[PDB]
Amino acid sequence: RVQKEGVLRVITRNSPATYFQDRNGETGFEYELAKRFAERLGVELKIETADNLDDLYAQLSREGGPALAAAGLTPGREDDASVRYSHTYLDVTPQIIYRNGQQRPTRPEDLVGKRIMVLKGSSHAEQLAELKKQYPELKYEESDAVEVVDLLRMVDVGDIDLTLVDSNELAMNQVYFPNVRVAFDFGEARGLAWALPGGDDDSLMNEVNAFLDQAKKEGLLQRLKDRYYGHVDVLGYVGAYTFTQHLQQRLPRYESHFKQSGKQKDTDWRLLAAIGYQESLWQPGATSKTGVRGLMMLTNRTAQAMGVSNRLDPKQSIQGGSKYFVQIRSELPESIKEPDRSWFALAAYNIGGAHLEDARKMAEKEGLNPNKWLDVKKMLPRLAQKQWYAKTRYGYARGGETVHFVQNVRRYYDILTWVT
Repeated sequence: RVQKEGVLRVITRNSPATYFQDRNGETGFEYELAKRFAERLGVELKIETADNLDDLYAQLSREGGPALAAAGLTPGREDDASVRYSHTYLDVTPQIIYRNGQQRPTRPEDLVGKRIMVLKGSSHAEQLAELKKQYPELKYEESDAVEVVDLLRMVDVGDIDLTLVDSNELAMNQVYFPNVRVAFDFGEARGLAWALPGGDDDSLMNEVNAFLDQAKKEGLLQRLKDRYYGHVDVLGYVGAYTFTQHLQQRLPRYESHFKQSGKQKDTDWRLLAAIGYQESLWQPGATSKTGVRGLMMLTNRTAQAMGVSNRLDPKQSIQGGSKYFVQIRSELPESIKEPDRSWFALAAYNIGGAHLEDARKMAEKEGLNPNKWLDVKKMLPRLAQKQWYAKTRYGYARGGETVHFVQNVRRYYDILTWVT
């Protein structure tokens, strides 16, 4: 149904480990992997999102359902003839997670008597079900309305005692949940794999395993792993002493560019400089595994849109990035007034106008003022909680990092203004 039709249907979940929207559009480990596969087949990729894992598999099991599921799945139900799995493309280990400073369980038996929650329909729920056969007084909860990020949050704040998640999910999310710790590894290391329908037409799964084998030997899987695991997102605030050191050493080299851009766009050059600092620490050669480059950290698409032929040129980067900011600011709803308007533009610069509008709609529904940054800033963190983001048009986003981004830039801006 793919080439003769031209379209590969892939079902996944909306989560930071698989598939989500950022300011540049669709992104995520599974998205990119599936995107590369689609290209290899020379067809168009179309992502479908399941509301939950039972739903994902149920769609995959339907006659005429999606071609495959790319969703951080573990091979399970080895008799469920309705579903077959590919070769593995990422090794993970399931881990019991607890809150730092609380009592650490060390053996499966220690899970008895604790509040545990896992995703409904997950292989981790099945691990607990199996364990419950050996220890019938084991109790655990499963939900369709939470994602792994929510489970880690619940441990972090103590709403639950424990959860059980794959090591890759912890690796990606650990920095955002300072209190959570691995209690112990629960199960042997296993490979993640794509799921395809049963179970007669071997054609697609031949393609899939050939693709995955090549992706490995060719290093794509490693580069995907590096890009999505270990990255910082938004640089943390550097503090007074480091900022002055760069004020001293770096800013004078680019100061004339910021001012000229400020003049041409009739905007405060120090706000432009503050963005540049948050993005690259004023390093015109800065690069990322995420595809951004240069002083203002532009994508190729945005660079091309802004008339930038060389993202590594400080003057072009500053001019293009500044034009992009002012354009975003100019395009905001007229009801948002300065100075809030500039703060919203900073938010959109980082998270994209789509997620920001979701946050404004959520603020309005909450009874808050969608034209006040102080109010909308309170909504952004909710975009990382499935109960809230599943209700939005564009779904999941690490909204709290956008809050940090804006706060950092405003602090640098304030300091630059003071040192004049």
